[PDB]
Amino acid sequence: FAIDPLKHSKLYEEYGLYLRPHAPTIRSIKYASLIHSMLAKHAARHNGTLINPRMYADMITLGNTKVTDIVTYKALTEMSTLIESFRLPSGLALIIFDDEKYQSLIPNYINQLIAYTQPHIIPTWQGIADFSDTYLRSYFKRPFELTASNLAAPQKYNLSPMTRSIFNNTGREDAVIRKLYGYGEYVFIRYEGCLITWTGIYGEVTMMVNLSKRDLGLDVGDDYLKEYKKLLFYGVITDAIPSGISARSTIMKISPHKMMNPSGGALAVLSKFLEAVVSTNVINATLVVYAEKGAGKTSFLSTYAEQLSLASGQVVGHLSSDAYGRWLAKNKDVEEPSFAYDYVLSLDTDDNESYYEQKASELLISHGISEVAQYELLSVRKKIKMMDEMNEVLIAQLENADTHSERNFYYMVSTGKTTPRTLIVEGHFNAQDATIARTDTTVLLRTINDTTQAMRDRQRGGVVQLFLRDTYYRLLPALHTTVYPFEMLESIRRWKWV
Amino acid sequence: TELYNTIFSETRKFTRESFKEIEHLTAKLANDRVARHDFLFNNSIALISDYSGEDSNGNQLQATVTIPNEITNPKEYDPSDYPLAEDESFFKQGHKYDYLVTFRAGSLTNTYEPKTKMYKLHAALDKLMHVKQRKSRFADLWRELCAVIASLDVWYQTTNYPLRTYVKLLFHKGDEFPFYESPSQDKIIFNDKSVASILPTFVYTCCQVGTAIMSGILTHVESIVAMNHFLHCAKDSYIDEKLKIKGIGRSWYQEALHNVGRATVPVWSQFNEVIGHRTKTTSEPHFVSSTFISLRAKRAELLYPEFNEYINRALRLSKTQNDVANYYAACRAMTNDGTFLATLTELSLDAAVFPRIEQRLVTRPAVLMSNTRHESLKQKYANGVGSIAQSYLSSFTDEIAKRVNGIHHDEAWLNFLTTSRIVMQAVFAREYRTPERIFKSLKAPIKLVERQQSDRRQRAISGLDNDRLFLSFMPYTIGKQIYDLNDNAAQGKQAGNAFDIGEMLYWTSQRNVLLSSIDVAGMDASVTTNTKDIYNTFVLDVASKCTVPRFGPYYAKNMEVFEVGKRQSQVKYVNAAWQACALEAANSQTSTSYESEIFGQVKNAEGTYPSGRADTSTHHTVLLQGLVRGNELKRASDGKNSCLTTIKILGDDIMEIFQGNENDTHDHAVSNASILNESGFATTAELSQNSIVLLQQLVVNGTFWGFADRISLWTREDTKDIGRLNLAMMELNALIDDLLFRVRRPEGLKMLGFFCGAICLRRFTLSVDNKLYDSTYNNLSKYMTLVKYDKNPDFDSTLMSLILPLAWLFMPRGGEYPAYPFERRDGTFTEDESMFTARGAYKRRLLYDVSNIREMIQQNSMVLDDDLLHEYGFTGALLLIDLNILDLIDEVKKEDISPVKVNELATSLEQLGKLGEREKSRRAASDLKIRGHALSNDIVYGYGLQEKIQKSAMATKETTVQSKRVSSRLHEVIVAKTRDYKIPTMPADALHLYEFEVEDVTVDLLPHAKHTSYSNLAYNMSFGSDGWFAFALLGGLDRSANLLRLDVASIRGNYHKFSYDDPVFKQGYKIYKSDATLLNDFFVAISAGPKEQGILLRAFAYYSLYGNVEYHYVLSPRQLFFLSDNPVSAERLVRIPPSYYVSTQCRALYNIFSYLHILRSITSNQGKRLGMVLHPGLIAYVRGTSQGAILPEADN
Ligand SMILES: C[n+]1cn([C@@H]2O[C@H](COP(=O)(O)OP(=O)(O)OP(=O)(O)OC[C@H]3O[C@@H](n4cnc5c(N)ncnc54)[C@H](O)[C@@H]3O)[C@@H](O)[C@H]2O)c2nc(N)[nH]c(=O)c21
Repeated sequence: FAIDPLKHSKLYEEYGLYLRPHAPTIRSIKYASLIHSMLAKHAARHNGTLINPRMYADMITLGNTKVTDIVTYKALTEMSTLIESFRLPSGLALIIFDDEKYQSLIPNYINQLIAYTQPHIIPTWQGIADFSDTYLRSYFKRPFELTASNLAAPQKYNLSPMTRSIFNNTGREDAVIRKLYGYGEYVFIRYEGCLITWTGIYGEVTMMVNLSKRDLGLDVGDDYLKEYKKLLFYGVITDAIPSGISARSTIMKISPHKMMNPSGGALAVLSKFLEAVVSTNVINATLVVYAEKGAGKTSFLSTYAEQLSLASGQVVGHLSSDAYGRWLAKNKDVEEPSFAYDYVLSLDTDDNESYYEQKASELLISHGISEVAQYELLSVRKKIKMMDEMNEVLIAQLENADTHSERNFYYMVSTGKTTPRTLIVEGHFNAQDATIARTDTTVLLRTINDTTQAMRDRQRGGVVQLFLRDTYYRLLPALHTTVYPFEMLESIRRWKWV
Repeated sequence: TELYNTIFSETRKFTRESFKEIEHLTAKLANDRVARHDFLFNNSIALISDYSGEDSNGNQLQATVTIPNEITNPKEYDPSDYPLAEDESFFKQGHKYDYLVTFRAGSLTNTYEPKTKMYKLHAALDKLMHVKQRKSRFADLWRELCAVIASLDVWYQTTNYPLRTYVKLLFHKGDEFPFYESPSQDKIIFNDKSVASILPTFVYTCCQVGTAIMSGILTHVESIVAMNHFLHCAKDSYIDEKLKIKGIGRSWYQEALHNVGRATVPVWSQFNEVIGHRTKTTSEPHFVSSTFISLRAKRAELLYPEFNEYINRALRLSKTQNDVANYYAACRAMTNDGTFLATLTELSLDAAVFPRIEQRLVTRPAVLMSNTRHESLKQKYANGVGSIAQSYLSSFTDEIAKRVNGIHHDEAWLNFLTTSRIVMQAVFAREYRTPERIFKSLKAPIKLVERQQSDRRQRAISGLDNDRLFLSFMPYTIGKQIYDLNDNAAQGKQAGNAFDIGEMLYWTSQRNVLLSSIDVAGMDASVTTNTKDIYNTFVLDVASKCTVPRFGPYYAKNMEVFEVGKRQSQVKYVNAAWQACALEAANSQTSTSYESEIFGQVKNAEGTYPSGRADTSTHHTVLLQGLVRGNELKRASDGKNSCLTTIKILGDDIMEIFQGNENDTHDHAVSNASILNESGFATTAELSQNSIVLLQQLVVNGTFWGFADRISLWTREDTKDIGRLNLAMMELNALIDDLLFRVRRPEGLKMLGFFCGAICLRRFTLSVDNKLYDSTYNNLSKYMTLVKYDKNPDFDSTLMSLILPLAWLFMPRGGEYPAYPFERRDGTFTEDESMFTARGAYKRRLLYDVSNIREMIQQNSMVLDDDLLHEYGFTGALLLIDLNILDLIDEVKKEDISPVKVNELATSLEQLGKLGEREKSRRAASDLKIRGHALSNDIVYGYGLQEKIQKSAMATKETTVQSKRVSSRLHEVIVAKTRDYKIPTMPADALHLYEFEVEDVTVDLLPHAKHTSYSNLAYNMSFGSDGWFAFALLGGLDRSANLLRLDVASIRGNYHKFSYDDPVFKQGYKIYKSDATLLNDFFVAISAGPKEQGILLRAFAYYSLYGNVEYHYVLSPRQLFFLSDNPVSAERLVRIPPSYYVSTQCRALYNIFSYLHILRSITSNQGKRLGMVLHPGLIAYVRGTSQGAILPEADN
């Protein structure tokens, strides 16, 4: 293996792979642990680098090479007597998981060997490495799933403490099962997340949640609107968008599952934002958050601002995605408007109608489209023909810098006296990049929502909402860093404050 | 006593008295600043209010000297000229002034306490007005003004000319100068605080205007018009008005050359030859004539009315294309003062690198395959400009993937890390095999690099990084493969000749041709995130067919994949390049952050990425060629004709040539304009029938209208103004040779460069120890004039000033520069050296030419005439060279011959390419250093780029005063030389002993003397001039030689002619004599091609027999732009008498002698044939050596 299973066993406990007790496949993991200790000693002796790594790669992985001045070949003869004392018929293949967290914890003396090695890559379906592999069937314990129908004494099956590990998928307590059904000697795997299979418009949809099954208070058959905020904060749909998740989806199956690891690049960009939040050398720190129209993004970002304000000590501002439109629908005729932040935020209410929504509704009426069924029945050429006419009313605001331009709006809100220092600005599409603020970091957001289903299921706006969604999709590629809400919350939990 | 009454002023010749007189006067002006103040600001000078004279084509003009009140009595500093935002986090959004405003200099005072916002702003503005104006090339700005007005005095023989009245009325404040620059404090120190803040720039402006008078572009009345324009522009902000006026003041030549009617122009072939002339019509089409209304209306509103009257005069009085060219050169000099444009870099940051949205929004392609993070893996356009560009760009993917599969990318990145091993492999395995490297590259910022340039704003360009460049190293490697597959990009090496523009000399000679040229320098701000997605589709299409196992930290592996129509995730085998290009496409940040003194870290709006580097110049090349060739495919797909011939995406230009029917060419031009309007650029192509526009060049009907304002003789950008006389004199020679076909009169350039070198480049300071001071002065004072300074008892050594003899400018190994007629003992004068003369060892012939070769042949002498040379100071000059006191120049600094290239796409792709070859030369140099035979670093191939990479990552002060310490060893060297110094003659000086006698028979001219006689190929070669007659005698150029030198230069990056005094040759000959088994390693280390290895191996065997025998001469390709490089064209011009064929077998050497002499004496050649006269010592030296030893470069 790339990471030593005997020293770093608690890492391998999290993938569900527990060690068989210590058979020619049991002495080999002791042999690999001795090789890891010898490599670590020889690497730390010479400034953290192996001196002749191609020979180490041959001697470990292939096992064909025997070596018989003081710096150079003494360590190689010390390695050769160790490997020759194993009497193996062949070498030991280097084994790497497909997990990015695993690939970022591999030691440097193994990274110096990976260049000269044909490594074995183990795929991970849901983050958990599959148990069907040779090396994981031979070295680690094999799990056994208890369900409601499968639950019996261990003597009904052929199960031993030395071979199998128990996966308690019954919905009952582990000590209850362990005392009442005779599992006192078997080791249970611990999964700290959740895996929900929902019904859908299009089929069966899965969902991974980073909450425990006791914290996430859902059972089989529960409605999607129950605990929707916790699901929205900590959930990821593992199916291809568009998925059939709607407000009337019910639960088919809940299981405990491995908690998702947040992506290192998303955390890199969010930490890059939190550096400008902390440092006194930056006067204004600004985050730009892109998402589709209908991802439920203000309900997350309005609490992201609260958590950032609590963990930072400073005051964090938050403009919604419709702030400029709700400002302009009032102030398009005013010769000298007000750019006060508490005036913009007071216009930012939801019962105010946007300028883009008014112009889009007049456009949809000009084609005689007034019903969601009428818009769904159009052709792709007709839809693109209408979106090319909405682009003509979107360029008029982005095109210059006048007293009502979008650049001027976000300029006079960002550079104001009474405005907060650290602002979180939402956007709709990538062409607003020049227009919105002067921020080094800009992200794209994904939540557990089919936006074309939410803008179809809602009953207030309907056609205008879905049409602006499709236009903003057509103008918003996924060309900035994709961030999930649990990654944005985990960034604040991981950053060290003061 | 004054310069306009000298014997040199009235006769322009160097006699015994006229040399010492001008030497004493220029040594007076070069040293004492009372002399400079009294020279510029004298009381016996009448001022000029009204003046009258001819314009540039001979018509009489009337002008009036007008200096406005707002520069004489300046306003006080208005602090609302530089407003801030309400948060005071940056300047105000729309602020009019990015440059200095014209205000009273003593008004900018900061009363504010330190560590304040306003204190930092006023310190930065004080830095703007005292620090950024200090940009002078050679010396003090007052010395540079004295050299200009000195050469104007000596040329025009009067003091009554209107530029001197501008100098007096602007800078005559009091009894001392109103300001001076200090080299210690690196800033201008104002003496008179009631002066305007813009006059240090007007010193440079008056220098450039006087250069334009001496150059023959402007006359004295046009000088008044130009200075009135510049003084009108200097209210309230000078450079803002210049940038607002600049192009509109120049675009009138279209209508001016329309109103000519017909013109007779030469016709060029495909092979760089004038093949005839042709009476064509220059009357523009209707869609070109429709722009004249808006151009008239914009000029009549915006321009200064006297300059507008001059332009309307040029419209109505110009009769021929030559007249239009003369008026265009005048109006181009009236709108450009040559200075570099510099600000506070956060004033110009907004208008330099802020993004903008133009004309339309670019949409997305349909994602057909995605990552599990829904990052696009492959994708496709539905309709529009994305589909149009991919209809041409998708025909290359399966061919590019073959060339990407063949190369090892981990090796390529190791080559990048090494050239910009086991230690580096350990660094690579530690840093670049981890997913932490991706995270560092997404976390770290991008720093902002800017570059100053003349007549254009400060350009933001992207610099080289280790982390951000690692993300885009693979899309660069993919996108750089189209250069070997198309014709559309011009990335090749630049010859510097008229060979280099010979393609558009061909297309403007042809019939029924429409010409386009798009000014595309502002494209990198208009490029958006959705605009980059056009190129992302092409890169992902190549990467989906490519197969690389590992580009660390990426593997080829079974990856879960969402597709279209599939409700669940599929699994495919996605490889390392298509993980890397997908990750770099999905994670994009284009903002550049600058860290300012006023505001801290100032960041940009996300969107625009600057266009300096190779990875983002490939994007800008591929996208433009894809759009314009896919439009050509779409026209055939719609049924219309396609009349486009060539597209050359240059460094800052797209050049189309359309040939066909007028309706066809107009429709294809309008469609290519509308598609660039569609893709998000607001660019207006300049359509013309007969002229075609670039930077630094203008080709009008097979002619060359060169831009002389873009060569600044007086300012710099690098601020490396040190007292290094050899580097400064080489730079002066390079600039004078660069102006040489852009000037209308090179005889003005010779006098102006002469007085620049005689005043600005004359004094040289060295520090002597105290005990040897007077004994050093008494030794060196026999040959030179020195100035002793005060002896300070508190230190160990004292300075003393060494001003050079004036003859030092004309010397072979010292400063080398074309001379004037020196007077022999017989009263005859040596021939006046042209601008076409060769440097190098050919400058040693002057020592024998003053010593009367015609007497040396008759009397059979070969020694020298030492008394004339000690009279003129040549002995002191050559002793100054032999003491080696002056500063040396590396081969790397010699390779910066400072030659403006035609395209900068080549300079963009120069830095990051050819990594394996530069690594191979590094391995050769290091592993040859281990074996005992070490090479100097200037000869090794990759060091010239490595030094420029690692230099610009330092912020150290490169400005330190240059002092030469004359210790006891250098003292005893002086004592050994000066007690018995006479001129040494090497035995290979016998090649300089030859004579040309004037025969009584005229010579037939070439048949293209008739074709180039109607409308001029350049400004200097008007009919009857020296350049035209040199082209009529020696018709250039040799295409088969220029292709050979470009094929040779495509290995080494630069071409140099072979010499035996080359350090490359000297170290190669040491290795050849000691250990010949290392010649292969040496030839790899210098990166020699298989022809240069043959030349070097012949030269080693010739040198072992004979020594340094070669007849060496140096001609620049810029110096000989239309003329020939092959000396066989001078064979028909000189008659060899038949008694030399009996003795010697060196014909091609005699052709070189004739070639160099005719280029030297083209100023007085009327057309008679010559007669070669050879010295008997020359014949006896020749017949003891093979000719191949003399000319090892040539193949006999
Ligand atoms: C006046 N002047 C001088 N030069 C040239 O200047 C050269 C020497 O310069 P200077 O000797 O003439 O100037 P000056 O004596 O006035 O220097 P000064 O004392 O005023 O400088 C003091 C400044 O240095 C600052 N400073 C310097 N060092 C320190 C330090 N450790 N600590 C604190 N402050 C410091 C001080 O704050 C103060 O501002 C001479 O070789 C001369 O050709 C001129 N050239 C032209 N063409 N026209 C001129 O008018 C002219």
